[PDB]
Amino acid sequence: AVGKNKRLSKGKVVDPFTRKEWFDIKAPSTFENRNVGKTLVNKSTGLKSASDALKGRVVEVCLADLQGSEDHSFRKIKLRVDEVQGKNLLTNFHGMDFTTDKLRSMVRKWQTLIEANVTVKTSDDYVLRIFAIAFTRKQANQVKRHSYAQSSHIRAIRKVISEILTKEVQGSTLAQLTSKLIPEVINKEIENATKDIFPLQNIHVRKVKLLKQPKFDVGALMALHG
Amino acid sequence: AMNPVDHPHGGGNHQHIGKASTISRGAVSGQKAGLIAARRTGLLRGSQKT
Amino acid sequence: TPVTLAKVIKVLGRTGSRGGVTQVRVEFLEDTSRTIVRNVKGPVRENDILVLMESEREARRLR
Amino acid sequence: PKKRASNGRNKKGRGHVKPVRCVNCSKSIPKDKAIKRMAIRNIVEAAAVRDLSEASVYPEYALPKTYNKLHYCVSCAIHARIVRVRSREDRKNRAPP
Amino acid sequence: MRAKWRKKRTRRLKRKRRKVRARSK
Amino acid sequence: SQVFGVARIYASFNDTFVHVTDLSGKETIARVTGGMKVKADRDESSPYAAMLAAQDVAAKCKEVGITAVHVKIRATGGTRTKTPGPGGQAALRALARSGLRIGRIEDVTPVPSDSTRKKGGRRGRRL
RNA sequence: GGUGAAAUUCUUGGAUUUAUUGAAGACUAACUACUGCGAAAGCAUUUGCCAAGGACGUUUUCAUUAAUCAAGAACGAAAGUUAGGGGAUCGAAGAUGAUCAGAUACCGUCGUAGUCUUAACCAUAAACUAUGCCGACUAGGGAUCGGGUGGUGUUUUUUUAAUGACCCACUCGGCACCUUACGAGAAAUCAAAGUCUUUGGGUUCUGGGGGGAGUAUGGUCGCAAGGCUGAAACUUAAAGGAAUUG
Ligand SMILES: [Mg+2]
Ligand SMILES: [Mg+2]
Ligand SMILES: [Mg+2]
Ligand SMILES: [Mg+2]
Ligand SMILES: [Mg+2]
Ligand SMILES: [Mg+2]
Ligand SMILES: [Mg+2]
Ligand SMILES: [Mg+2]
Ligand SMILES: [Mg+2]
Ligand SMILES: [Mg+2]
Ligand SMILES: [Mg+2]
Ligand SMILES: [Mg+2]
Ligand SMILES: [Mg+2]
Repeated sequence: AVGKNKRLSKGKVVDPFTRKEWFDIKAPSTFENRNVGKTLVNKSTGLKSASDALKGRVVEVCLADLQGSEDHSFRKIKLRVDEVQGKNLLTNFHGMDFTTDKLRSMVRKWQTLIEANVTVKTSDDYVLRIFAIAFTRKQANQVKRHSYAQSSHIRAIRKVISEILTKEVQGSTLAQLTSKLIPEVINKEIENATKDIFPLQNIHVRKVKLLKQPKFDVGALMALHG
Repeated sequence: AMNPVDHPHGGGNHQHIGKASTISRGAVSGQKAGLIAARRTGLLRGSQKT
Repeated sequence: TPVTLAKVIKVLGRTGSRGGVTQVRVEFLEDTSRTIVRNVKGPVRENDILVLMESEREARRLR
Repeated sequence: PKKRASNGRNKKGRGHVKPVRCVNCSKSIPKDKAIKRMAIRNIVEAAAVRDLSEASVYPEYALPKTYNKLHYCVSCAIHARIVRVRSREDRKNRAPP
Repeated sequence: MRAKWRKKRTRRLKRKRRKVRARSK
Repeated sequence: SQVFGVARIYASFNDTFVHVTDLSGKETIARVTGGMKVKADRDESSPYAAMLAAQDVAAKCKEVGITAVHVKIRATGGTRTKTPGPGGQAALRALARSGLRIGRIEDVTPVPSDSTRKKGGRRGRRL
């Protein structure tokens, strides 16, 4: 597997880490921790502008790291670099997601899997797609073993959930949402509307993803990194 | 079906072309008869992959 | 040329097509409370000490 | 003669079952007739847990698990130390081990 | 031989016998 | 305190990829595979080869400066087996015992929502 | 990269791998069940519109309008045909590497038709429950799906009502399941394959030893492939079903 290369060049050494400089990743204000970590970029030459070679980066961080508490252990968070100033490259919220093990954990058989997504736009003209998931549960004292919904509660469940998701988005620009997913207020608020329909355990909502972003508005981002 | 005086493909004791009917893009007037600057020939098979 | 001296704590059984290779779980003398399972060619008993030219592999235990 | 009452499968009132592919040899097999097994295992080992703990920040992290639903065909299951073969009276038992 | 391929062998034979008989009418 | 990285171990049959990256992932450090350590063309997926590959990833990290890594185990995924290869799990053990620190272990195998079609034909791969 | 192992193949022109995007077409995972719907074929993301349907409930209406059916008609998997769109993936053919005594196969890499869709054909399948439809009766038991009834039954609202979801009892209809053999069967097995020498509820279709043979021929339908109908000469003493012991 080593000495089996027929040829290396179709037509026919310098250490790359002696020309690299580290930076610092900063999380927005709506997070307990700001020291995400560090990144690697070559030094900016005259025609390279290594700051430009860094602007589009996106970093994935666990919410348990930002909040310091393992209650958000799964809770994946994506932060997108928006501005670079003095070794302190600044990121903004880019998307929340679930770890694979957590999503694979909740999906069990002999219970119904109910999903809902919305294409609602925020107050700050951010366009978001919010995904919601919930599972049925057996009532206390229940004897039958599957506890399946009747595909008509599920429509009612999905319809009510879709109203909650859009409503909690319109009226909040981007940081209220980021500070609403942290306490899981939407998850607690969904149950109170769907409890009279059917039990619905495990309402950990789902990933959220950005669709299109507004004009850069460098003043707004600096308002977070106060 | 022509005489050699009339067309490049003219002439012969049988009706044929005699040379490849794919022509260069750099040919001149009087030479660009047939398939001009053809990237391929023959029956098209599969997706064009445009 | 670092070599490792590990001590047998319990024999598991005979593996291999002919059964000539014994499956035994041993314990490291230095840095104890760490155990590895190894395949041994010859006759092995309890409390034996094994030399491992390379001691970073969990040998394939039949189960 | 008719070997089994269900004859291979769990199709009584389905007509068609829209098959699934075998995970070992890509053979097409109806989903009811498939031999689904669920594989839920810890992320590392029963032996690497000793070394992945002290070498980890966030002490006692989660020891997460992996979840996977495997489908086997009739041939792939018998060859893989699975449902292989039983006696005529043992064939009727549907209880898992 | 397999009944499937005896069906296939006979169909090919009927192709030719439908073709050699067309040479006359 | 600790400079973090991403292990990005690709456990598969016939090979094993171990290569650390930045927290963003764009910049890569110490990409060495299992097939670079053993000349068999058959032992590429072996746990020993992945263990040797995992050691070289760790050795370069200290020189670069990275002291701890995050871990992402991956199988082939898609319409393929989705089961991690034999050596990918041994590579993770070698990473942990080499002096680096581990956090945020995750399985990142790509799973489809009943994707296009699996190769092999209807009757399967008859061998 | 692939394999039991390799080779064809791709790589310093950066292969594989990592990250950010974009396009295309196909599919509808996990949830998924000895569960549901449909005449069968068949049908699994969300929402909107259109028409349909079974069961249940009913002190509504009509009143025998019914059951099964030659002829005849609608629908009818996959593959295939015609013409457009589309053409990611897989992939009859073909090209290649390998295995082999050979290997025009199984394994590997490519890869055309096809796969997807629109308009029209084809009319087949182990299209199977290998079990025609309608009707009555005959043993027990639990579970489940849909509807309904009853119970000061449990929990959530507004401690509190009604609903919703559960629990208990009954019931009508459905998909099946467990035990036994009154009975049936050559047996395997069967709550129907039972109520059949104590032989008759109504009705449709098909078979009469094994080959030749679903072949020839003549018709008829199809663009074609082919479909439906369908012999004879000849030949033979056994083929065949279920179980038994090796
Ligand atoms: Mg048999
Ligand atoms: Mg590259
Ligand atoms: Mg259902
Ligand atoms: Mg779906
Ligand atoms: Mg009738
Ligand atoms: Mg037929
Ligand atoms: Mg059918
Ligand atoms: Mg019932
Ligand atoms: Mg009921
Ligand atoms: Mg039913
Ligand atoms: Mg007779
Ligand atoms: Mg006869
Ligand atoms: Mg027999």
